[PDB]
Amino acid sequence: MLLPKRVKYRRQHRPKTTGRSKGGNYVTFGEFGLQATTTSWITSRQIESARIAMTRYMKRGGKVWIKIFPHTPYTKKPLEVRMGAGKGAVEGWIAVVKPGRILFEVAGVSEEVAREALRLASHKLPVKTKFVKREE
Amino acid sequence: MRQTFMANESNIERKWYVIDAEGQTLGRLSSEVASILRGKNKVTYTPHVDTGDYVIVINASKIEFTGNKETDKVYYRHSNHPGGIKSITAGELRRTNPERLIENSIKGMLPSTRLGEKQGKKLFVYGGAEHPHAAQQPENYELRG
Amino acid sequence: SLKSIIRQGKQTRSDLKQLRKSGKVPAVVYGYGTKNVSVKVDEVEFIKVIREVGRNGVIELGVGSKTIKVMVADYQFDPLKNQITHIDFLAIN
Amino acid sequence: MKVRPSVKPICEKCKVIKRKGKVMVICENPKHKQRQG
Amino acid sequence: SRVGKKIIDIPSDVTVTFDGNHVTVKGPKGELSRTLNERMTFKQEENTIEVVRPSDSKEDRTNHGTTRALLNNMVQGVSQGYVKVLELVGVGYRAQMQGKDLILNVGYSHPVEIKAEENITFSVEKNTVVKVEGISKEQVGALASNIRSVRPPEPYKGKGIRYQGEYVRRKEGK
Amino acid sequence: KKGVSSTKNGRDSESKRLGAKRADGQFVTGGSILYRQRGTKIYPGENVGRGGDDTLFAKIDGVVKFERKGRDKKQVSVYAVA
RNA sequence: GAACAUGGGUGAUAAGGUCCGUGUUCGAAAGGGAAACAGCCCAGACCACCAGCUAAGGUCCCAAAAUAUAUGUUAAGUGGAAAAGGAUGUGGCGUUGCCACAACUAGAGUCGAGUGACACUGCGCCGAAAAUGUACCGGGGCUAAACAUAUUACCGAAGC
RNA sequence: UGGCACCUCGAUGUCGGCUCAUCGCAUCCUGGGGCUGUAGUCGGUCCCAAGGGUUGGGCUGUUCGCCCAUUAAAGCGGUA
Repeated sequence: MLLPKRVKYRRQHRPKTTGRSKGGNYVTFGEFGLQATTTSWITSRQIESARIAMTRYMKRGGKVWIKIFPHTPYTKKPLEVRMGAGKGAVEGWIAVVKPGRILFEVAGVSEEVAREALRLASHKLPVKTKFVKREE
Repeated sequence: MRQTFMANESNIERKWYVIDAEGQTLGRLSSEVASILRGKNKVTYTPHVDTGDYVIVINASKIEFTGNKETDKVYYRHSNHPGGIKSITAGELRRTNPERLIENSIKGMLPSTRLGEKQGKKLFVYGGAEHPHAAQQPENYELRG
Repeated sequence: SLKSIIRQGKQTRSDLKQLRKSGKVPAVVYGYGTKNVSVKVDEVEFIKVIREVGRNGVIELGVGSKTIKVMVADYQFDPLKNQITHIDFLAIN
Repeated sequence: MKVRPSVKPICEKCKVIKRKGKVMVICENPKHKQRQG
Repeated sequence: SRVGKKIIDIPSDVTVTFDGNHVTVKGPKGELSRTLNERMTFKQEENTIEVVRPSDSKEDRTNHGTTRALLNNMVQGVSQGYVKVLELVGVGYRAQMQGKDLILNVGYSHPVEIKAEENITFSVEKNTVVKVEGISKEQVGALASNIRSVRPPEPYKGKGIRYQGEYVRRKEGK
Repeated sequence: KKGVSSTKNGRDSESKRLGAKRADGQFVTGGSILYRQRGTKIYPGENVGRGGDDTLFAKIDGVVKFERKGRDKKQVSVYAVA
């Protein structure tokens, strides 16, 4: 649950989802990057239900480096009521990804682990992924 | 209004033809028979009178079909009764009463009018036995476009 | 590295994406004596840049005249394909 | 047998071949065996 | 593609003559059988039929390995003639013959009878077991298999009648 | 069906119609309005004057001219030409 | 006031939902195509005619016109209805490398002829369960009478 | 359980039970199976299978629900 602390406004607009990526199209903190190939809203809960799990495969082995942080906090109403008497209280945090962006970064550990670990991790996210080998 | 020859009774003459379905593919040999039955091969064809001739088959047990339609393409039929769906015959109904197989196929490409029903009564299909219409002097059509 | 390109054509309609599956890339030399007088290169002779320079050094050009050492500097890597578009050189003077 | 969409060659003894509609697997043990579902 | 030029002999007690889409093995080893082998361009020049029909069709490389083998199994099993043994696991199979009708038993209140066909010889050196012969494994095979599967042998404790030898999944419980 | 928890919002004010009111290069009258805005986005130049901390108006007839002043500040002007 | 196509808010990147903005049609518009279908595509009826050329869409039969020509792609009736995935499916695009790889085996020697990960693909396959009766090609039926291109010929409105 | 307000306010008039049905499969019984932590009787999960079956009572109005005694079994649904 990667969330912030101090926010000026608590109710915001749904982010725009069209077009290619902007920044973070490469990998730094480790040899190996997991790219993204479609568009969606990753929603902090995926991240910590696809981080603890990747480390439970990693058995507290090597180290990871996350390349996605949810900023715009999405809101939602509780029980199904009438339409329109205000906005629902914030209940989530979302991050938007576009095709061509490295989401995770790791170092040192063997490529067998890299493949058989990011395949474990992608099985939680609603975006379709593809391996990247730091292919200079 | 002007000058347009209109064929009528006691002015048109019908003949008799004999086609053989030895190496035909049903559908292809059915569309060429429907046109002859409707009489759309004459220069004096009118759509308000019965123009055309009769057709006779002598090999309805030699018809073949490409693909896996011999095991599929089942024929359904209802009897207006709660759960009267009848699909006993499938694609291998060419061994038992194959005359109906071709009959229906050629009767499924004709108009459903009062004149389109009497035009479908000028076709005689036989499983494999020779026709007994030797007093009509039927011409051998065989060859199809 | 002896790699040769040629002067390609401008006034391009964007109908080139489809003449692009068949290999090419743009390329434009910087430096005096000439200008941004672009050159067109192909890829599967760059399937062997592996041994050519590394990334920092010399390449022949054979670009008609003024065939000297020219340096491909920038990077215009492309997402979603493992393709490449507009890699470009410069003169050494 | 088992039945799930994600058949593969499962253990280090089971290997696959395409049947009519099933891309099921043949090997030496009936604890790793599957047909598409 | 699989087995292309594997042009092997036809040294027979027989010959092969091709007119139709097939073969026919007349030999003192086995007299005059064949199915329709292949609608492929079949030759038989001086002793054998190894005819280079199929190539460049995905169907062709299984057609080769199938129809060179329709001819192949036919000519051989009708020349060679080779059926192997079967097993006797337990106490009290009553193995015999009555022409083309053998007998066993499994532990049924009523030994149910099975009868077979000819052109697959009914061969019995069998007192609690099975070991038969014939000519064409296509015709001795499905019967070497109806006899396999009468009382599927105890996959726990031994009883049954089966084939020449393997392991069975041997199971344990309370 | 259930009396909702209402909205602590709903208030706004009437728009004032700010911006340019005469186009560059057209002929005017003495005393006409040229621009209306809060604070001095466009300074007054030649033969124009600022009113009560807005409304840059013209002082003589002629044609208007929009122009840059220093590096990043503009200005308006009127020239007597006829 | 309504639908359709775009640019946003609100709701659950729910609704043939709801509120604004820019266009067109319906409203107040007949005629041809989408099997039937105010809002989708083509096109605006002053009246007569048993004249001719075209538009969208089409040319085996119902039912006007090619069972046209040249080239590929597809074995499911795909065409003629969904997704994450899954894989000894594949025609095209690059590899990589033994001159062994199918029967060798460590959990070593041969003989004779193709093997594969990976990368972009194009078309397929499985994933795919509902209540009166086949039951979304409109029906008969089709391996081209399907799909992707090219060039042609002709048919087609109350348009000219 | 809800959300929307498109047909009906010069009327589309009623929840259980009784009487009589008909269709489905996501199978309660019977049937054909591979697999079991299936020796056998038994039984657990899965696959195919829709022809016919699928009980009488006590207790609040109960569409629910608990209990008594049986039975090869006392399945879940759609059809204003």
